[PDB]
Amino acid sequence: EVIAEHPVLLNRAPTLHRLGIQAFEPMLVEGKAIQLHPLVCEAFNADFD
Amino acid sequence: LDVNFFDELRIGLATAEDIRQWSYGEVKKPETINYRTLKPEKDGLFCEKIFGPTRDWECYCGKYKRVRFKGIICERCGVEVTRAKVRRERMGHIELA
Amino acid sequence: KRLKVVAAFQQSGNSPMGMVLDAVPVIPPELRPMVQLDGGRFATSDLNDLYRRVINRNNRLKRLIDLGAPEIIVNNEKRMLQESVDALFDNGRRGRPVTGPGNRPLKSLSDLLKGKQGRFRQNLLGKRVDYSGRSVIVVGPQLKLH
Amino acid sequence: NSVPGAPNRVSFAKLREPLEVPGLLDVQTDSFEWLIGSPRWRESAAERGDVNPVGGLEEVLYELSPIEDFSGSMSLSFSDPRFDDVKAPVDECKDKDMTYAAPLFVTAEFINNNTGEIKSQTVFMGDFPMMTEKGTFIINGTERVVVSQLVRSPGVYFDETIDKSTDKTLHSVKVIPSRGAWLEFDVDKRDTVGVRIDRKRRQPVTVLLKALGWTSEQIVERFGFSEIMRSTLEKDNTVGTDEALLDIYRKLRPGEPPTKESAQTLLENLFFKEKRYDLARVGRYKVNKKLGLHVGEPITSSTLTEEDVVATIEYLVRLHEGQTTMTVPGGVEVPVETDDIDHFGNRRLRTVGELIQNQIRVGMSRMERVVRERMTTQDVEAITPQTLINIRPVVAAIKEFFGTSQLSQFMDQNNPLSGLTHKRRLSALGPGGLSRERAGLEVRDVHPSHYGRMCPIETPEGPNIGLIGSLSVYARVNPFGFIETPYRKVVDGVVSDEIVYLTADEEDRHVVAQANSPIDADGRFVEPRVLVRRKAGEVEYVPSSEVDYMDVSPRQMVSVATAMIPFLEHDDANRALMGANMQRQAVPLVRSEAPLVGTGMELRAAIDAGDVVVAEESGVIEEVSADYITVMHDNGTRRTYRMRKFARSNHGTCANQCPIVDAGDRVEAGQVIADGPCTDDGEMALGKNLLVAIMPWEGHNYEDAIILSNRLVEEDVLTSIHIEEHEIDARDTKLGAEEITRDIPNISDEVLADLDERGIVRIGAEVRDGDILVGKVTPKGEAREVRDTSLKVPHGESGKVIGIRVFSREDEDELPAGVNELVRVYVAQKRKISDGDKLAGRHGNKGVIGKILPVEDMPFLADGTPVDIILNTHGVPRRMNIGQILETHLGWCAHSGWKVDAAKGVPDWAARLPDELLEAQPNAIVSTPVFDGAQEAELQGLLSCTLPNRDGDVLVDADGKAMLFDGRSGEPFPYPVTVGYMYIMKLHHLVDDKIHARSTGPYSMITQQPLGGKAQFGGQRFGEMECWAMQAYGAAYTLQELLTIKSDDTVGRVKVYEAIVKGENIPEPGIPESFKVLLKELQSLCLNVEVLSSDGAAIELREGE
Amino acid sequence: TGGLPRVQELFEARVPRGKAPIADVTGRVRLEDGERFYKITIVPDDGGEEVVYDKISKRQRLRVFKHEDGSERVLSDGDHVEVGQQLMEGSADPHEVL
Amino acid sequence: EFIPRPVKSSFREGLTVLEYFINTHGARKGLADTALRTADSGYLTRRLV
Amino acid sequence: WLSAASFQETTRVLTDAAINCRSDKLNGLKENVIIGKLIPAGTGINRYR
RNA sequence: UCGGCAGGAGAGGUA
DNA sequence: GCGCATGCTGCTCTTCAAAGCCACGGCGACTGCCG
DNA sequence: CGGCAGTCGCCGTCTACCTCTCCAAGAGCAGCATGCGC
Ligand SMILES: [Mg+2]
Ligand SMILES: [Zn+2]
Repeated sequence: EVIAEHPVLLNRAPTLHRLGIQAFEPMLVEGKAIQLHPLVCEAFNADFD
Repeated sequence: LDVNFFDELRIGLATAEDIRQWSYGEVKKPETINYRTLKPEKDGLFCEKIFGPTRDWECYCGKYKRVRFKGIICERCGVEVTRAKVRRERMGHIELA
Repeated sequence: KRLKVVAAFQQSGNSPMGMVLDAVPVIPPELRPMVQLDGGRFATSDLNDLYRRVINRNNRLKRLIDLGAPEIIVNNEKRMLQESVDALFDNGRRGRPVTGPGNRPLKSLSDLLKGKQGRFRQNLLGKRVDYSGRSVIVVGPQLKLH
Repeated sequence: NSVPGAPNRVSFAKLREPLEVPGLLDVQTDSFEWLIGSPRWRESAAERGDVNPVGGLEEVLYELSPIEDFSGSMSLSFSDPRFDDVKAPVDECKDKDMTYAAPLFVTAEFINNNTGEIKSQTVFMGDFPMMTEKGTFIINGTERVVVSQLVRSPGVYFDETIDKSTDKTLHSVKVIPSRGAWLEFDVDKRDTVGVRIDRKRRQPVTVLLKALGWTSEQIVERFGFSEIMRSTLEKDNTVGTDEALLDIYRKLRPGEPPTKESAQTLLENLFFKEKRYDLARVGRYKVNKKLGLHVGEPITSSTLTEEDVVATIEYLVRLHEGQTTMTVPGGVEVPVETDDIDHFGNRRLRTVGELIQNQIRVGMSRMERVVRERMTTQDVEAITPQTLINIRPVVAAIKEFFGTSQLSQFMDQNNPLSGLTHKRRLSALGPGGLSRERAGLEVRDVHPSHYGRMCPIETPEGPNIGLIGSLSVYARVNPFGFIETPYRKVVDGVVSDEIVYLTADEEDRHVVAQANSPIDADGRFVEPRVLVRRKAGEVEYVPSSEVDYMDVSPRQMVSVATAMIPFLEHDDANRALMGANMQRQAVPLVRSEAPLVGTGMELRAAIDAGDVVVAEESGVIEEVSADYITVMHDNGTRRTYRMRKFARSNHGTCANQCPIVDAGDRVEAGQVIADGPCTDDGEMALGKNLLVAIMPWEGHNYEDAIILSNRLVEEDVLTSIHIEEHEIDARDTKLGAEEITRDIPNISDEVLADLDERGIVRIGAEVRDGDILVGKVTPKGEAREVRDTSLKVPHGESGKVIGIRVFSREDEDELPAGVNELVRVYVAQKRKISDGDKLAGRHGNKGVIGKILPVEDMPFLADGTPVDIILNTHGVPRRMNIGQILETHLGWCAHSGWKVDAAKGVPDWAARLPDELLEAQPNAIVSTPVFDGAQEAELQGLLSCTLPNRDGDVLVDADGKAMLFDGRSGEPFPYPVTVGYMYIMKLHHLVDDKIHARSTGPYSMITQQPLGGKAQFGGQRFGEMECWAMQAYGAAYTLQELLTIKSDDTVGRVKVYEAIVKGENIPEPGIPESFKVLLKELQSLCLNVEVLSSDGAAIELREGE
Repeated sequence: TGGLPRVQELFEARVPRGKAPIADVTGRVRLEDGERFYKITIVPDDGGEEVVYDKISKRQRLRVFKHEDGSERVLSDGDHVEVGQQLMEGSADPHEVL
Repeated sequence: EFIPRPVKSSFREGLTVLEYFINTHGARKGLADTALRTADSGYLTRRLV
Repeated sequence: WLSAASFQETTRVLTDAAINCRSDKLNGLKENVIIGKLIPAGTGINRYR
């Protein structure tokens, strides 16, 4: 309930335009990696390798 | 300080009078720091008299200590009894021959 | 070409007598720190040596002037003091740079303001911040757009 | 083959090989053998061309001596270098943090010409670091590798340019020496030949020709065939050698008064000398090769003569004319052409010996200057060689080279392949080469002369692309520094079996055929026309009757890591580049297994790397345990070999050796006795064999992600061991002396239960983050003067404790001055596979693990066998790496086993297969060489011959596709899917070493911003490009908060923290400190910068109120 | 030029590589063929002095405008070019066109 | 400039030694220029901002 | 001079400003970022603040 | 209540 | 056996020599140099 | 005197992250310490 409805900002370098920074709503997962939506990879220009 | 009160930023050439104004004292000896006592030298480039006390409310000698002696200049050392954060904002000068 | 310089000293209320120095300021000590090298000694500060050179030349010049020295020696000392101050303000602009241990040129007062690794483009236009993290990203197909 | 005990790996190769690959580490050891002057190199040089067996140190010591003074009364000389025995073995030096070296002695004699007496005695000239048997140095306890350097060769270099102002060609020269001054003739826009003697302005070449002693008559008589020389002749106006000497004197020495005697000596002590000009052996050989000079006698001397310069000028005018021949008075014949500066006949190699010899020479010259200066201030009759010699410069130069240098690099020990590759690297940078910024786009290209000398595929991917390369497998280095490569001589259209090594400057005058050429039983070409390589790398289709040479093998042009990719010719260059780079990043696993599909290079890449144990003689095994093997020789001698159990490498990995012999086996010399880190029965094994399916699956393998099974975690298939090391030091202080003890009056007794009676942890204890390792206290002066300073486990670390090494001063151990005790603690952990870890293949496949699934959620074959990994099909066609699909097909065929029917004779598609490849057993190992392997008709025919399983069913049909069931719904998938086996490696990019977070922590000193880095608990930079996005969004408050109260506002940070904890509102930001630092910086340059208000009255901007 | 080179020679406004002259004053042309360099000077259809636009090289070709005749005419001595016509073929100069 | 001799074999049949060698001449240039056209576009962007 | 000194040629612009005795009014995006104030765009303008 | 710290250079990598 | 004389290695202090060394494009002042 | 053209010197060349090692030297000058001689 601390992290409920508290947005965070995700950023990937280089930041070539506005959509290199976006605000999401965090969820607790199991592991040590961040999970990213498939539809924002075009704006972030981010593959998964 | 309030950032909402600035209105200008002026630059210009500085004269010798301004340089002697900003300064709190003149350095004479090229020494920097005592290697063995690990304490600043006198009239060097790292000096408590010109720049400020290394520790809070202290001085070179031990006549005045703790926070009750502020405003008093030590008469045998010459170090002000004040905070140690004043060493980031006090300058000095060199008198060229 | 000349009027651009000759009129600046007239339109304002300054004087052209600021290009010749008679006192040199000294930066506060906490801006040029000297720290121990892993329980050994102190190894340079890149700004406390150019000051030591200036002070040494000034002291020698004062002692030689207040002795009755011939003109040639005093002129040599004055030239050497001028070169030392010039190297303090901008090292390498005239002649060859003043090097230290390992033939590594020393860094002057004007080298902490210029370039992509200076104050302007590395401490004022971009900083390091608290409340931040980093990790490797992976794909999650069960999430929503927010 | 050719190795006593090796696994039987059948091969698909159709060509035979007349040569065997050489020693893979002889480029490092041969140079040091030459430098040291050992008998092995002496015998090798006596085998061929035994003229001057001169060592590396001897030639320096003989070029130095004799050292004479100005008067000419006494002299000093040196001779006879010799080495003592190495002080300590390798393991002692690696343990006690020492250096592996042996003392060096030379003999010096002192002659006095005034009297005639001679006094000679042996002097000691310091310890010389020595190279181990693997080609590495141990310097201060760390293993190091010296990397070879690619540098231009001294000599004469012509050119050709066109001008955009006018329209005509302009030529030039450039006499580049090893050490000296640069000459530079050149034609001009009009017609005035000029010379820039030492980059000093310009002057017509006729002043120099006159200075040297050529009168107008002689010149005009010799240089009269051309007209540009006539023109220059009738416009010098300096006729006279003395006035020409003065001419160049008032040019090279400005301000000084010109005296004919000084000009005479300046035209001799610059080029025609022996002390300042030196065209080294290479330079001399190349000059007397281009300018067709005296190539009839040995190569002696190293200074510029007159004939040389005259021939240079002649060549330049004949080249400006446009001929193609020339002959100097009494010479030979040579073409008149310009040369390229990137040709591998103009670039030489500076190996380790010539890199150490330069530093030794520099130290020698400094010592020589010192002794010359000190020989004239001492009194005679008390002068001895031991009193004139100073050792400090030489040892200083040696220790400066072997330490802070750009070419003696920290060795990488991720796995044996990376270590082997590090020692075979050719680097174009360093003290004397290029720069990452100055280098353009023409020095980073694949020249046609690299064929057989450099690998065109293995190169870095970042800013060092094309500046670092690898030597080829068959390449070798000249005694001058030029790389050679072997060829087979052909005569009358028949290929012989005589091997000749050719340099790039000799193979451009011959027609060289191609490795993949049909050759009959006798040796005659089958095809009427063959693909050859002509002079300027021109590929042509000539009729086979002109060929003069032939390649030795199809893998002549690839390195040792590129020759380990099966089906390389089916892959694009970029993907093979990535595959070769990523084969050196694999980590060793707890259990190793060799590939099902290989290449055959993996057996000799493990013996030559040196991470295995081989037998030095023949005998029977007497005793075998987990840490020693005892072998009894035939003569009677017994030898025992020890093992390294759980040793830490340079990169934190584990280096473990295990025996693979029994207690009664017979062992032949050269047989592998023990395994190694990434070795399986003598051959290199960097990964595991896994069952693959090529299909999309619910979007979990979207955009290069990978889906794994849970059987890879429950069975420890991909698990590795990582070891860590921590130290602390006990020293003295001005208030006392630090002591390590369990008694600490600051912390409780509950957390001091895992410590022994000495303050150290006990072996076998499980430590965690923030736990205690050793307990140390510091006195503050004399009680109650004890402070706490204890070594603790850093943040986010854990693992068992496996070893402690304590060094003390009182027990007679070498220690740095000022410290009393040392202690090291080793901590080890076992890491499994998880989300975020990076996997790879040999063909360029690369991605992180997206999901790990239960074995019941996985697609399974008709008999109930789940698959182990799922890969997406959208990434294969657009990247042109189709070798992976062929690898999966061949791997399935090898795993299942096959049998070809020959009831009605051998089928037509199996005509060229060997007789041992017509039948195979389950779990067989095959080999497909890099450019001569399995064709596609053979694969298509083998895919329909595979054996069935326990029940008489064939799961994979003739296309390599199988019908799978869905493990979540139960229904079969509507179309067949490709199944097979593939080789998967684990890369050293793990997510447990990349996660980081911070709320508050340590801050800086000058600008009170958060620290940087993960080891120092630092923050993340919010750079300039990230501010533009904030300003384009319109977020004025987020940026202000990010820039003031989270970075620099010292007074607002604490109030913000208090407000957050107490639940109140966040306060208003103040002013950053970096602005004040900038203002004091501007004020220290005598600039009067002030901050005004709305009505003047400058603000103080210092707080304090 | 093409690519970033060009983008920056149209942003950081500088003189191009092959500068093609433009017609100063609407008029007929005086296209004469020389050895390695043409030399036009144009005809003043206004009543003044011909703008001597000569010394152009041969390498750079001639252009094809939408001439009054109604086709891709290559500058022929006696051609009614208008104010702004790029005589030759090559990026013009942004300071002369101003 | 184009080489007058072509590469007659697809990647499905496998190139020979010489075809594979001459395929890399214009495969290295791509990467080097890609690496050198990322440092002259970011200075143009910084100048435009 | 504050916005031009942080772009290029710091020494030349500083010398010219010192000779001319120039004054900065701190009315831009870069200067307001440097000194630590609200930028005059988006939510930092008077109507919305 | 004593008591209490964080600069440069070089090399190799990932996106 | 005692008294004289001469050399241990840590510590301190101060800074020119001198050989060693070998992108690219744009711009603007400037300076000998020819005419 | 007056054009002038070559020349030289000074500006600029993408962002974020990870791991490792190395950091003046020489010469003089102490306050004692150990050998030899009568
Ligand atoms: Mg990527
Ligand atoms: Zn006091």
